[PDB]
Amino acid sequence: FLKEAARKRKFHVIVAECAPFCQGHEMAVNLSKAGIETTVMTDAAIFAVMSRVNKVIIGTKTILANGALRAVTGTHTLALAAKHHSTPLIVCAPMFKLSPQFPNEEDSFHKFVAPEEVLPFTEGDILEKVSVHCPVFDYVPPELITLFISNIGGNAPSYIYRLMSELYHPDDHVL
Amino acid sequence: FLKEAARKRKFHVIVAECAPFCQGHEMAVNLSKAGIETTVMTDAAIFAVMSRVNKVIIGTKTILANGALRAVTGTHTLALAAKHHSTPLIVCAPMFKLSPQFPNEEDSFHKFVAPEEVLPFTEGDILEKVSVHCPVFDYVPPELITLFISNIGGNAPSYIYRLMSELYHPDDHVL
Amino acid sequence: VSLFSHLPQYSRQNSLTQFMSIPSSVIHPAMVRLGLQYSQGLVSGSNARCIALLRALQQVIQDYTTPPNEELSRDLVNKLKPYMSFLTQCRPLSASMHNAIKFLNKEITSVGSSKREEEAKSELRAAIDRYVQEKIVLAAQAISRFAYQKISNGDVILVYGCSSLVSRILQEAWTEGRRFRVVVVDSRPWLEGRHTLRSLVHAGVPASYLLIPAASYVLPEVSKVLLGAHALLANGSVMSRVGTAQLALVARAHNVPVLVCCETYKFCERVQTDAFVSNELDDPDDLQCKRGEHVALANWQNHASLRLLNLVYDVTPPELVDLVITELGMIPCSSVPVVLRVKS
Amino acid sequence: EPPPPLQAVLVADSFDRRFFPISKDQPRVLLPLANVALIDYTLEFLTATGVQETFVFCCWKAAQIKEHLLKSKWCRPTSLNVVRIITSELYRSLGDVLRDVDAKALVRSDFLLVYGDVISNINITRALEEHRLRRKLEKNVSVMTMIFKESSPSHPTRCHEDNVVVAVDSTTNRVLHFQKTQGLRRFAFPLSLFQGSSDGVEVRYDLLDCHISICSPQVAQLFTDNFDYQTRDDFVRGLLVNEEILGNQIHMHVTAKEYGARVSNLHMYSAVCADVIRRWVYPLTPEANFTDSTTQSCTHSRHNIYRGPEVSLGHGSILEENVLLGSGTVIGSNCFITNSVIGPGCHIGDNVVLDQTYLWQGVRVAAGAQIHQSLLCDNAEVKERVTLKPRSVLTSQVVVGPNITLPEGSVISLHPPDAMKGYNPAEVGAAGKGYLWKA
Amino acid sequence: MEFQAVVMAVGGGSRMTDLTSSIPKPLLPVGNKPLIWYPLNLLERVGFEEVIVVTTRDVQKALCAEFKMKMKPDIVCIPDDADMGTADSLRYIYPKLKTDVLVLSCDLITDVALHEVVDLFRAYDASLAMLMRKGQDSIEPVPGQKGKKKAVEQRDFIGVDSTGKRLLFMANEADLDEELVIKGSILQKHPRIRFHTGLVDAHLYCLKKYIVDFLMENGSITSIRSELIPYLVRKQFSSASSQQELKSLDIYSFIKEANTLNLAPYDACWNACRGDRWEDLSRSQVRCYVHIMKEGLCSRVSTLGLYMEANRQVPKLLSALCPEEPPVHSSAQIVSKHLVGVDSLIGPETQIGEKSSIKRSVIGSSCLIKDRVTITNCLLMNSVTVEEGSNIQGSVICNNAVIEKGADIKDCLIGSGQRIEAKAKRVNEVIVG
Repeated sequence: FLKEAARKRKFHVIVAECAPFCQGHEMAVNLSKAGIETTVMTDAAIFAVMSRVNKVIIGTKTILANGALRAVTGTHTLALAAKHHSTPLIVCAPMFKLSPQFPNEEDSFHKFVAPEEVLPFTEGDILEKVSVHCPVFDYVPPELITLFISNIGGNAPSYIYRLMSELYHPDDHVL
Repeated sequence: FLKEAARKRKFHVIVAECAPFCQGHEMAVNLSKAGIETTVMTDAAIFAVMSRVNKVIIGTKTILANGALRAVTGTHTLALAAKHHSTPLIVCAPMFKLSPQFPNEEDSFHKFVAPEEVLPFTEGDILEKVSVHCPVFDYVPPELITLFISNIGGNAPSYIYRLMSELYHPDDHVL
Repeated sequence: VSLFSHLPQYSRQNSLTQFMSIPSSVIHPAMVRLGLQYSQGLVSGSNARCIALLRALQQVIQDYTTPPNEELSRDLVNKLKPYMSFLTQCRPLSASMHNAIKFLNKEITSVGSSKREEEAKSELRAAIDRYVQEKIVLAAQAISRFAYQKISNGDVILVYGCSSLVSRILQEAWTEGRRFRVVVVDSRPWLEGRHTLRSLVHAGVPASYLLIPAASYVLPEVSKVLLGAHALLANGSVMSRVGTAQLALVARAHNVPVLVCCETYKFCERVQTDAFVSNELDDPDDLQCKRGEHVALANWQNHASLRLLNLVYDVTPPELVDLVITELGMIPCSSVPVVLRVKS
Repeated sequence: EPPPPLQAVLVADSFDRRFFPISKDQPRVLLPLANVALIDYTLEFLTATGVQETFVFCCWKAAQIKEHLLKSKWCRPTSLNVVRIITSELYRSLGDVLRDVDAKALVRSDFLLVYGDVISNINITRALEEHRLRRKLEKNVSVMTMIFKESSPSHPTRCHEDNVVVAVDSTTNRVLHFQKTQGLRRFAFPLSLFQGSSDGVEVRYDLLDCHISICSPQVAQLFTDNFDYQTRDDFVRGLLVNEEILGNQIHMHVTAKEYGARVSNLHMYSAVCADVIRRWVYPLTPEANFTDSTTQSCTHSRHNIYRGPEVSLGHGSILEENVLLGSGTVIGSNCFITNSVIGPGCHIGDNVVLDQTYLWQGVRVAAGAQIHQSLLCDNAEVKERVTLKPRSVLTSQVVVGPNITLPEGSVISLHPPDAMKGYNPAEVGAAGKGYLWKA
Repeated sequence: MEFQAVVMAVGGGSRMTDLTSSIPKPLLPVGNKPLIWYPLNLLERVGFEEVIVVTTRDVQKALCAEFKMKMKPDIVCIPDDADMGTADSLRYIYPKLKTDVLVLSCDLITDVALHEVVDLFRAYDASLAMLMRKGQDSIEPVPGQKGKKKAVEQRDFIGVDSTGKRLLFMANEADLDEELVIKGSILQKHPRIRFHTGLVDAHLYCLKKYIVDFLMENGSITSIRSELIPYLVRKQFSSASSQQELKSLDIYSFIKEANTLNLAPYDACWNACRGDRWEDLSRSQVRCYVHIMKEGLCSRVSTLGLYMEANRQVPKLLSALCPEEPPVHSSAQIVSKHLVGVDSLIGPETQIGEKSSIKRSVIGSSCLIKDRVTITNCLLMNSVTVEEGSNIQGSVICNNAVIEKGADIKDCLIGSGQRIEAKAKRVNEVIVG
């Protein structure tokens, strides 16, 4: 999406890493290779930087029935900060990421991995009375989303319900 | 305040005309003569362009005990739109504009003038059944102000009360 | 970054003692040692550095000789400036250091010329010792005693980063006979919370540990938020490490009260309306990740359009803080200026 | 030309007596860890790493092992790993096993060798490639590649019995001295090492042994020429003592971001169970259900709580953290369970406190009891007003009477007290059944 | 003030036996200027302007006002009745000591930057800081010590932390029989350590005043290099309550100052000390650090091979540190100024005849040679007399030696003011002079 627009106009991009597994570095490198101004910055300074941003564009993992989001960890704070300044938010996602489910199960909603990523094993006996939690995914309510860009056009979050009615039969909602 | 800082840095200024007296043209001309970028527009486009503004700086006619403002007609809406984007608002005023009054009765708050400024006298066919009102001043609550700048320094709206207690004896509040 | 290009950038691998003479120089050896330790980063903390600087100043004041005709009152003031210019070159200062500077200069100026050298030296040493004793330790004890009344059985307290005052308060409260558990949040340019984790584990307190981006996951269980501070601004905002404002905002979103503890001698007179501009930058080479074979950002200077940012400080507005505890008691955040500096 | 498919050798016999108030009933490899048989972890790890053929050797109580293996999911025709069982009554040590392997001429290329109690999630592609390159550039100089995990010397998973110290060449990983550290306060190193290199010698005490090695066929020969070798330690020491010629060098590979351990006594068993509960070994959690069994499923909740199907809970009960409940368990009212594992089909009364305990299948516990750090075997029973002090063991069918308080270290078993006397009311209380095995 | 430099010159050090040709070592001028010059010179370059020297009267001769350099040496004439080591040599000079010391022996030809060692001393508040170099191979032409019969040397083992800054173990092979012995408690705090066996000491110790104070109370110690440093490195690990008044008041008693960790109860370690455990420096007061140099020039003058190995390369260093001293002197009269090497030093009053085939060699003062001379890879000085037809290749000459016609000598050193007959030579001195 950004590469296509970069051919005719000029802008500046800020990338925030997600740091249980730093992956924003590769995105920043690839964006820089195309000839776009880029800046890398840690998760701790998202709020202090918001005053100089014009738009927010993100991807997603799944889209729920009522317009809620299942994103990577750290998206909830980003959405809250963007809402604090009334900055628009945009989600880029195709059609096969829409599911006929509601946020009611929780539990297995997230996905937990080994605590090795956070605290190294070489910490000694301290790793005998300390609990470490490493979630991966995060839930986002639909009041913090402004637009949906799909392979057919742009739609408000309230329209998604209608789409579902023309995609899946209500009988086959539960396998 | 603007001319002092114009000697080092460069910036852009937008001025609202403030109908019906339209005194913004004079400031626009004066700032243009000093060599600063300027733009003049009508009142109605305040909300449309607020999304591209970094700061708002204004003056005032009076300052009340609790931090409220009595300003020109178009100020109140200008204060609201800024709050919609969390854009800071700054008031520049000296210390002799502070009064030990409270906003209890608004019968003498506003000032009304002849309706000539709004509707001309050459509409005599329908002037017998239409009432015209032309207020001049306007009230602004203290929750919409960020900082006060005077010949002492920067202060929060809460500090104002203290200044009052060291400027006027409580006996002489009512003459 | 052109946005923050105004602030200077310094590296921590630039030796400044290469060109200095070995057997003492214009700069007193104590300041040389202190600047070396500051540059190497072996002494960190908003309060330890002030103590070390005051000890070095005491050492210098001990070894002094009055000029044959010049009075020491102006001579010492003129002599002290190059040392602290060198210290500023080593590393930017903090608010506590500036306040100590102002107090010491006032004390040096206030001395009379009728007295001898030894009397002046003894008086200055006694004054410095009194200042250190009165403005740090007793204030901490009073603050801990004040804050003991807001901890109850079954509570869950959330802490961020590392701060000596918070650890002292928590350990004293636990020793007093209260039962609770603690949650620690860490950021990843420094990983400073491990010190607090170790201290709490050794003291015998249950604890949990996690990173900042998952803060919204655990806030439903939390009941209180306890934070320290680096400085207090004139309008009432709070300056601290980067990321505190995020925690304040999310806690407000989840309806959790926030408490701030600070000492009265860190009260500044600046005014700031945003979390930008007047800050400090750091070495951009520390952001490099070491994840197996994949090591991005290596030789990042090769790419022309790549920039790395590293902030240190962040300002929080007084609309996200509900209580402030100082040695004079507990007050709302918005009432800070009306009591802290009204004595002037 | 691709190399032949990888092959593995599994030893399923303990050849020791460190588990012998219990092993009279069940073999070691069939002990239930986290409600799963202890032989499943090794086979799952070997299947995951990429092994395409496995040999199994069983000597003691081989019938039950065969019965368990025949119902497993690794003997189905769809599995990619083929299991072959070889049993005999003449095995006494690993040396006999390797001599028989060499006699039958089974392995033909580089292979793996493991015991029956190993829990890990280690991928060994890099180590295999390093070994292949080393044995290709030179000719039959390296015959082994041991595996270690980097760890601190104070972790709770380091028993005093297993600690070792090593001497390492920094440039190329090569073991020059390997010594146990049991019952010693000062360590000695021969000077002849330092005359070899200049600044390559390092002393390492921060390594954890995983008991996983990559062996070449030549190893088999070295276990037939020397008739006195009986374990791996003897082989290593003999190779490190005789530095004259042939099959000399030995290398080591150290990992840092994975897991691997072995179970050899109660202490390390408890440590490994605690590490498994807390998702430290995770491609494999209790929720995964890698055994493909219909009776072992659970749901994950906050604070690391796993609940099986149909389980019923009373009013006022509180579960703190790190708890596992098998199917069919019934719990009364006002209980307190922390850091515990409970098997399938157990009945528990009211006002019960369980802390760091372990219960197996079909165990009934009466109301008003307090238990700390103890293990209970199949079909045990405890009456009312009983308090078990830390480190208590009860074997199968053992019953303990009421109004008693066992001291620390008590062991009770239904087998002859010390290898026909009535049950002492002073030992097992009223209506008790068992003999005190104090030793 | 910070330091009080001390440069002892009692003999040539501690191993005078293996190298004593004709004259006392401290005043030995081989290499044009005397050896004791180069240490002092470096002390002038850093900024030192006072050097204390302890030596005998015979060496002190003419040294009172030999040069008028910036230094004002306070020379103390030690009695020459006995030659005892450095331990009580430091005790004798104790009343004149005020601050920390920098002990330096009169053997170094070092070119290292002293800023690194003092930086290590200042930053970590260490109680000791040494200087050592990687053991370099002694590959050179044979010094002619009978050509053969080289003995073995007792190696030394240095065990250092992985970061290579903190010393943890050090021993010599003499007392050890066949194996090392580790304490065992050390490994529990330092899991991995490295070992070095090929190293060369530089004898540039930096010590604190408490070390001298402790040393003065115990006369049992005789040499710092062999008794004090091993004792310090051993005691640095022994806890205050360990298992083996009226015990010589061990070093821990003579400690009345704080470190980078003992400041206040607040300064107790919750990120007040690097964020580590509280008890790391509360009891550990003796700390040692060592800086290891990989490449450069640093050696001690104690061997016959070095006697020419150093001089083969000192012209480069001398030209580096002196840009106004050309190899040739004003009082040099060379007939053949076309066969002269670039590093061919010539002193004053040097008479040169025809066919001056000189290269990679040093010529001294009041020298006399004649036609048909080819001197290569050699050094000679101090009023030599040479006639026509002498070919020299590595034949060191000390002083006052007469050379006859056709006397071609290869690698044989001659001294003691002895004449040399025609057509006589050998591989080495054999009878020198």
